[PDB]
Amino acid sequence: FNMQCQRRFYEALHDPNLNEEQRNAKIKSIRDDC
Amino acid sequence: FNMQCQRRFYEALHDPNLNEEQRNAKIKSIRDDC
Amino acid sequence: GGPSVFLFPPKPKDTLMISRTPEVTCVVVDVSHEDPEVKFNWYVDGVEVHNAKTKPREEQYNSTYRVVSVLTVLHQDWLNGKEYKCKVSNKALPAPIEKTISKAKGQPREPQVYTLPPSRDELTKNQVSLTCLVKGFYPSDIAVEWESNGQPENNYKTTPPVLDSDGSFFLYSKLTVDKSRWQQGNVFSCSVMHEALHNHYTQKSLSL
Amino acid sequence: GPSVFLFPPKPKDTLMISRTPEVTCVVVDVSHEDPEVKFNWYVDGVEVHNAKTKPREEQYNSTYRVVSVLTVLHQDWLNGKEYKCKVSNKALPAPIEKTISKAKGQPREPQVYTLPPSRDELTKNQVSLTCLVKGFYPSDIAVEWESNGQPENNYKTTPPVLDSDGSFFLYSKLTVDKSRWQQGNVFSCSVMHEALHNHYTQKSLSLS
Ligand SMILES: *[C@@H]1O[C@H](CO[C@H]2O[C@@H](C)[C@@H](O)[C@@H](O)[C@@H]2O)[C@@H](O[C@@H]2O[C@H](CO)[C@@H](O[C@@H]3O[C@H](CO[C@H]4O[C@H](CO)[C@@H](O)[C@H](O)[C@@H]4O[C@@H]4O[C@H](CO)[C@@H](O)[C@H](O)[C@H]4NC(C)=O)[C@@H](O)[C@H](O[C@H]4O[C@H](CO)[C@@H](O)[C@H](O)[C@@H]4O[C@@H]4O[C@H](CO)[C@@H](O)[C@H](O)[C@H]4NC(C)=O)[C@@H]3O)[C@H](O)[C@H]2NC(C)=O)[C@H](O)[C@H]1NC(C)=O
Ligand SMILES: *[C@@H]1O[C@H](CO[C@H]2O[C@@H](C)[C@@H](O)[C@@H](O)[C@@H]2O)[C@@H](O[C@@H]2O[C@H](CO)[C@@H](O[C@@H]3O[C@H](CO[C@H]4O[C@H](CO)[C@@H](O)[C@H](O)[C@@H]4O[C@@H]4O[C@H](CO)[C@@H](O)[C@H](O)[C@H]4NC(C)=O)[C@@H](O)[C@H](O[C@H]4O[C@H](CO)[C@@H](O)[C@H](O)[C@@H]4O[C@H]4O[C@H](CO)[C@@H](O)[C@H](O)[C@H]4NC(C)=O)[C@@H]3O)[C@H](O)[C@H]2NC(C)=O)[C@H](O)[C@H]1NC(C)=O
Repeated sequence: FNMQCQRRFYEALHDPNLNEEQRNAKIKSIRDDC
Repeated sequence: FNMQCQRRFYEALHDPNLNEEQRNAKIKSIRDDC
Repeated sequence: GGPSVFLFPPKPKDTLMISRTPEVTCVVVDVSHEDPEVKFNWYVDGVEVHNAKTKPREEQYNSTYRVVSVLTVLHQDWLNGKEYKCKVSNKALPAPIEKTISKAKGQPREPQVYTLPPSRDELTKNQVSLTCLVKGFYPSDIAVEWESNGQPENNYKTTPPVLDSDGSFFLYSKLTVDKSRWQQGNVFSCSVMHEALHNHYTQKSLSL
Repeated sequence: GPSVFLFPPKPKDTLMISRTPEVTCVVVDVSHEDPEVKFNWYVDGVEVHNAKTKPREEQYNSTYRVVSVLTVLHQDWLNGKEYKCKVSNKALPAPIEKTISKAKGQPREPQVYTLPPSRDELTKNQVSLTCLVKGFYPSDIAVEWESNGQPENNYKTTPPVLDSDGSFFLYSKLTVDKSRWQQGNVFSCSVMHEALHNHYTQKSLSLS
């Protein structure tokens, strides 16, 4: 597994600057290029 | 618990010389006296 | 609808110690508040027996009834594979309900008992774990306990038996202790009770 | 009439963004002459229609089995979202409803501790390598073993067990040949959990 994918996903999942819509959008982005 | 009882019970239980009724009896006695 | 029945096997530690009293328990639930007359019949390997002890039904909180009957058994009878059948008759049943139980069939196997001390990384904690691995036994009926200085240790949690890749079972018992008790050289013991063990018992010590 | 069972995603799927977690709804006891089954899905009340329903399968017992699968968002499961499955069948007075979510409670980081075989076990051809994982919450977890960058599949892990402090623990047992151990080969027990940084951790074990 892409350890890059896991790190970004984890960070986005815990980023306090993102609200649910923002997090979901960021995670979808990470997912799509993963 | 009493380890003496455990030893006699286990012994009666596996004594080949005793038949079902004989074993039962011996164990009952081991049970009744401890 | 209608009442249901569940039959329980004796506790491993009970069928193994002559000091104890093993028993098969027949529990009946969802017993109709109107037709609560319940009647048990017990047979051992087909033949009826009349020494069971039936308890007075208990009104559940969920407005149903619960009736339990208890049959004491001979350690040998259970260990020797005798079959126990509870038969329950209640008006609200077309026909009586029958349930049977007995030891698991199969070649017994002696458990290997191994004590493991706390891992280095855990000593950083205020409490460490003493592990006891019990493998290769059969059937899966077994009882594990801990002690220290001729006295029972009770802050332990044992895992259920797990099926190993060779057909046998294994489990782990974890005893939690204050690091000082450990590092102070105290001696702890993991005691196991299984039918395939001489005298149904064995122990293995653990210390620094 | 028919019964319904709702299943949670595999722990590993909700943790890896590469994987796809899903909630599964299974309908059993669907009648031949009342076989029409319909599923309705809701995430925290809001209905969704992306579920994928599988072609019923006549059960060897002369009944049926229908399954629908709702793919879910890792974060949503991880964040406590509730999934409800509603099954409608003419043989039901009213549709059946089942709901599930991740256990409630603050996640607790699991501590991993590798332990070498017991001296007493070295007398054998095969030895047990242990990984104790404790203090984690919720119980959802995944444990594996590898070596030389390759996976080792000769292990069995126990189910999680509720400890005395509300957290869970478990043990994984990798069985290897004494020679492979005594030969200094290195083994690692990796763990995947929500409360682990990047949902991952590892702990190695070898001779000395
Ligand atoms: C006609 O035949 C059908 C086919 O049966 C086949 O199974 C075998 C075993 C045998 O029976 C053969 O006949 C067939 O080969 C019968 O279908 C079965 O129906 C029974 C109910 O009568 C179902 O029982 C439930 O089973 C689940 C466990 O199911 C999982 O695990 C099974 C093996 O472990 C596996 O076969 C299943 O596929 C299923 O697998 C999971 O699948 C999902 C996705 O599909 C995966 O993600 C999982 O990884 C995978 N897991 C595994 C493991 O593989 C069990 O959990 C249920 O227990 C609950 O409900 C009981 C009452 O039904 C209750 O007594 C329990 O105590 C428990 O109750 C729950 O308790 C929790 C607390 O922990 C509470 O929170 C809940 O509220 C409470 N739940 C409820 C609802 O109250 C249950 O035992 C069985 O799953 C099903 N088999 C298949 C296949 O669908 C059919 O019954 C039969 N009909 C007749 C008339 O004969
Ligand atoms: C009205 O209220 C009644 C009382 O409710 C009680 O329960 C609470 C949760 C509250 O609701 C509260 O009201 C009250 O405390 C309800 O009674 C319950 O009825 C259900 C069935 O509908 C019974 O379920 C069975 O449970 C068995 C396990 O029971 C033990 O463990 C539980 C806790 O885990 C404990 O509560 C029980 O009392 C019992 O405890 C044991 O008791 C022994 C005797 O004293 C003792 O020696 C033991 O040490 C002790 N053990 C423990 C751990 O404490 C299960 O075995 C049954 O499961 C089998 O059957 C289900 C289907 O029914 C299958 O899905 C399942 O697979 C399983 O086995 C099947 O498969 C295996 C293979 O693995 C095979 O061998 C089996 O043959 C096969 N079985 C079948 C039938 O096919 C049941 O789940 C429950 O015991 C009972 N509770 C009590 C306290 O009596 C009423 O249901 C309720 N009525 C309504 C309409 O709501």
